[PDB]
Amino acid sequence: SMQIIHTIEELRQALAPARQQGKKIGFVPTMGYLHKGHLELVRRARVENDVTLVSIFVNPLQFGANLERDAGLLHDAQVDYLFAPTVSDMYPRPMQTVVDVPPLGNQIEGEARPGHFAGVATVVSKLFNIVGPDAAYFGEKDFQQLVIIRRMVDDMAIPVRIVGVETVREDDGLACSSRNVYLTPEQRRAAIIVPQALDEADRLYRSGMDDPDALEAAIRTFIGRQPLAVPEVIAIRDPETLERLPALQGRPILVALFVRVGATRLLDNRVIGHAAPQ
Amino acid sequence: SMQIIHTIEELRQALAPARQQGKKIGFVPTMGYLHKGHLELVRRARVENDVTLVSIFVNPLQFGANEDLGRYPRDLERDAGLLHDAQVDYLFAPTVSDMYPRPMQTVVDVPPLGNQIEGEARPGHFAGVATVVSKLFNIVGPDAAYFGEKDFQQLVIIRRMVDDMAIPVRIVGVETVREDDGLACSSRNVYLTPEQRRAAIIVPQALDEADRLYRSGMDDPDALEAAIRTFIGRQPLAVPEVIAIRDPETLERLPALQGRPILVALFVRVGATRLLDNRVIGH
Amino acid sequence: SMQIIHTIEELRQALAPARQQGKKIGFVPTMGYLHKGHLELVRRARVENDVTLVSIFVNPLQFGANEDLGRYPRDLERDAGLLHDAQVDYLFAPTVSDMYPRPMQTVVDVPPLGNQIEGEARPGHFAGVATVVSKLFNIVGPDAAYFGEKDFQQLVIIRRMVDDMAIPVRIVGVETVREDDGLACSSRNVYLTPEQRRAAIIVPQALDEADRLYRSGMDDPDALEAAIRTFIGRQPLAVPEVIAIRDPETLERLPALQGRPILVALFVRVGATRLLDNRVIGHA
Amino acid sequence: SMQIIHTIEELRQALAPARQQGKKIGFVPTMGYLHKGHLELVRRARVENDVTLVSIFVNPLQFGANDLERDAGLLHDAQVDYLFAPTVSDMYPRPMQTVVDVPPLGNQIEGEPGHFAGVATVVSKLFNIVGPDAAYFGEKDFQQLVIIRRMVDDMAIPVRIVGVETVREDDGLACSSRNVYLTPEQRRAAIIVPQALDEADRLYRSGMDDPDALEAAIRTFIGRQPLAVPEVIAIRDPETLERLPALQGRPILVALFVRVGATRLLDNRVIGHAAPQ
Ligand SMILES: Nc1ncnc2c1ncn2[C@@H]1O[C@H](COP(=O)(O)OP(=O)(O)OP(=O)(O)O)[C@@H](O)[C@H]1O
Ligand SMILES: Nc1ncnc2c1ncn2[C@@H]1O[C@H](COP(=O)(O)OP(=O)(O)OP(=O)(O)O)[C@@H](O)[C@H]1O
Ligand SMILES: Nc1ncnc2c1ncn2[C@@H]1O[C@H](COP(=O)(O)OP(=O)(O)OP(=O)(O)O)[C@@H](O)[C@H]1O
Repeated sequence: SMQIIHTIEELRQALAPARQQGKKIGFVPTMGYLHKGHLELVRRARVENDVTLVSIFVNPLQFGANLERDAGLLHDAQVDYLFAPTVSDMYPRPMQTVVDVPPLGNQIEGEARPGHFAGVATVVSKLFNIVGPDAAYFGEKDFQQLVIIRRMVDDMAIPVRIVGVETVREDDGLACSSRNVYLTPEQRRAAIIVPQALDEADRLYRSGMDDPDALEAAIRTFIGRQPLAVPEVIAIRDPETLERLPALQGRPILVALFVRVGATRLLDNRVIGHAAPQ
Repeated sequence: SMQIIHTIEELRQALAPARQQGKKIGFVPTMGYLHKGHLELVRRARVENDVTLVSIFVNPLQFGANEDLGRYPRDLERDAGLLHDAQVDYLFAPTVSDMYPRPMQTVVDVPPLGNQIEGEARPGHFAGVATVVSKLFNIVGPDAAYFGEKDFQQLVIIRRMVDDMAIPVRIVGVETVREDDGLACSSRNVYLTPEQRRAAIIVPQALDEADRLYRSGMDDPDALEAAIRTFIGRQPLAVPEVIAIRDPETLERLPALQGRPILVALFVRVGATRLLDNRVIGH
Repeated sequence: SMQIIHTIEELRQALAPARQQGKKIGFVPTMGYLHKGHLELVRRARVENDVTLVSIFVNPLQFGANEDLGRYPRDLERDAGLLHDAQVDYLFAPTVSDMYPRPMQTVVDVPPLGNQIEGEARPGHFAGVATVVSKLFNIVGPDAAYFGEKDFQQLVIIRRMVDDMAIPVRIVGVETVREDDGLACSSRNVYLTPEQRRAAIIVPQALDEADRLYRSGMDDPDALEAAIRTFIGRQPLAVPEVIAIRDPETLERLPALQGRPILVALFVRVGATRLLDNRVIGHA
Repeated sequence: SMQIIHTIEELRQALAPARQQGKKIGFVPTMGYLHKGHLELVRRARVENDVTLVSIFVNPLQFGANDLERDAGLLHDAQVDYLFAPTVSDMYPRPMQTVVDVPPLGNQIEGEPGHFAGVATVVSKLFNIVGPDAAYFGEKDFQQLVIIRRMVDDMAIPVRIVGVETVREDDGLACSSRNVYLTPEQRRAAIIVPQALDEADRLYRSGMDDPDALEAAIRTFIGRQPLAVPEVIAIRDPETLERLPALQGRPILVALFVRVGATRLLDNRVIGHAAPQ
């Protein structure tokens, strides 16, 4: 049976026998509201580790200053431990410590801002300290986050392997997300334009397109065919630095889409192309 | 039980004790989706060494910008089941992130051997191969590594690389393992429809043709080539991008054939699949 | 024989048997040029742990653009010799390339503690410290780590960082070790010329005086600061960069002194040497 | 006393029991003409390792296609365990067809194409031959070091690469086998080299923010000395060796190539250091 723990000290004691046995611990951090993508993270973790731990915590540090279902899904997925702390279990007094990766975090949505991704980097560093995992699994769906965590892990010599899992998609191609539920039936069928826009970006790249503005314009007009879909951001960037590119061909590129359908923000991304020998 | 390992650090730690105790490590690098031919490399490795390690990594460096990297077949679960049964000690199965945490700026290449034959059709290809293989050898530190003769240019290039760079590994070439009806086993064969799979028998027969032609006393590189390019023309589906007659050692073109081994190398596309096959003929 | 190691991967491989045997690992992080204070941290570590690891690394991140990184004292042969005598099991002595093989893009900071006091005179200094200390704890994975109370603010920050980030290390503060005339032991003391070294006794003397004034009942923080300033100014070779009278836990300014403990923190420049010393005076 | 070995198979036999015992092997590759500099490289290797091995080899792959006594002497005094002194035929029995290069790094400063392929290839071969735990190089040759570090990372070569601070003469001038060629007048003029780096240091400390301004200030400073002609003043990112958009708030490489009469003198300094983000 999956054990549910709430406190840091209870988690540490719960894992002490796995540590004594030299068991590999796989960790999937989440904010709950679990869907099939989360379950594929769990499935990867279980393939590669002896023990699998999922956290559910809605972290206030990644928002501004202002469950039985989930457990059931994790129970059926054969998870060994669910860590579900309250805010007070995680933060009994306010955090004064901040971890950030400013040069990556200030890209894309991170524009020119405070630590847009400080909350994420901080809470993930803390969760790694609590869990002591061997490997941690994240969706490629949240690409910027993943690049940031990798960098943080390398810089800080955190002894955890970071595994990026390919985006899991509903059967019409729409990226799995808990926000998909909000879409009206009409909006849901319009939403298919997002994954189709990525296929179009791939087609254009394979045909030789080399100017990032031309790719952005193509994608914008493509999505625009569906008037219920308004592209808020179409980011074409280096997948390593997340910076703008002077050209596209001969190198891999990240195409990140931020698209509003009705009131709902839909996100998707794909890395297109790959590196040649020097 | 076979241990599946995903990182360079973990793999070296796993192998460190055996290496200290002088145990022989045999290594079979692959791009996965394993077939009878891979399993023969693994058997050779198993009988010849104390410790057997197989790598499964679809190496992006050896795929061109418009080739089949996106659709290259992958099934690690299946691959792993086959390797457990084969009594493999270690499966190294890294993600791209584990093999190439940063974009590679270093390249290993053997331009004389690599720019011709398949490398005319696929520029950069063998630099990708030579690079990943040098890195794999550095990671694993094997005593012996096992490559199939079906990828004959590859094998010659790796032998030369290993020699030139004084890499302390014994390189072992293993005879092309063939399906029931003579076709060279290859993961990419799964792109072929039944019709194409029937049409692909051209390629092994074409090598049997140049076999007896050489045995008949033929002696002109180009007369051997044209006899091949028309013997394969008999099957319409085949769109040869390379028919090559070469010195099996230097891969350079010849003046005459008789009384010297020649290599016949066929890069023949049928449908969406670029089928490769080779034979060394004579002595 | 003490093992001397230079790379992260090498250190983790050297400590793996220890973890396999359930040994407790004591950790003392330093910037080298070791003094008696360092050696007391080591002695304290060895009492409580099976294996003791010292790091020596002059961390560029905790030096500002125009500080003394280039001249900070270094003598690894002398340090190694002292640690061998001290029965240390591991010395981790990386170069900058071994600690930072590529430029860091990550930072750890505790801004509400780190921007006060010494942090007012050295902007960013404590982000440098938090960052390297977090990395070293990841690299070493110790059961306990030992820090001098002489760097009082640093200790407060490291304890807070450890609690905040749930880092599973016990943090031990070690009482300040002093030279015979009361000067806090510090590797930078080697900068002091004879005349500066003689003048430097004004720092511990000023803390004595702070204590004296507090015992007499002085209750006004501004008055205490002003008295300490005048007392130090009697030594023309000493220039106070910070005289801070603070809450010892929050490091914030106080309204009154009596009936609670106060931190008196002095950062005082004598020539090219900025001396630091601290004392917690009174009680709750 | 120091063994001298010439062939690959001999070198491997020599090291095999040391390697079996987990002894740490420190390796110092050279082309001979040894000075105080090389001896520091060797001192470091000996402090950090149980067995020290120095190679002397004038690699043709570095050069265009068209005294072992004094050296081995100093190495015997320095207590080196092994000298590896192959002939061109011992290293390259047949001609090399394999090439290792790090083109993005190799195509900067001195490389503008293939310029550092010779060095990468020989260092890779040497590492394969010796199988060392650590290898020591002078920071004098910065570009080389940065390239070798990248190659080792990219190729997963299990060797620690250690950069050693440039050994310097009485007056600051960088130790070099090229120094012997200066006339005494030229040698007194040559101090302008490290003085130009000090001045580089000074201008950066004073807040100079533009790399062309710095280059022109350094050009002019070296002009003060007519026996000294500056061929190249490279102000670059020490990681990528590329030109910089600005100087302040980031470390900078200042690499000088200066002509003093006939002889080429090189020196460099990384100025500044990384602050927290
Ligand atoms: N029909 C076959 N018979 C024998 N060996 C084969 C056959 N097909 C492939 N092989 C060998 O199995 C090994 C793995 O081949 P695969 O196509 O999986 O990629 P790979 O080239 O081996 O990996 P890399 O190119 O990165 O070394 C190769 O050495 C290949 O020559
Ligand atoms: N006089 C002293 N008595 C007791 N401990 C001291 C004394 N002087 C320094 N220390 C302690 O020795 C340890 C090492 O100090 P050092 O000056 O070498 O830099 P550090 O602060 O230790 O290293 P880092 O800042 O990277 O943590 C510190 O914890 C410091 O507080
Ligand atoms: N003044 C110096 N201080 C420290 N090291 C130096 C100095 N001058 C040269 N060196 C170093 O000595 C080492 C070998 O020098 P040498 O020029 O003899 O061979 P090399 O060209 O480095 O060998 P290879 O390029 O084949 O590796 C190099 O790492 C070089 O940077």
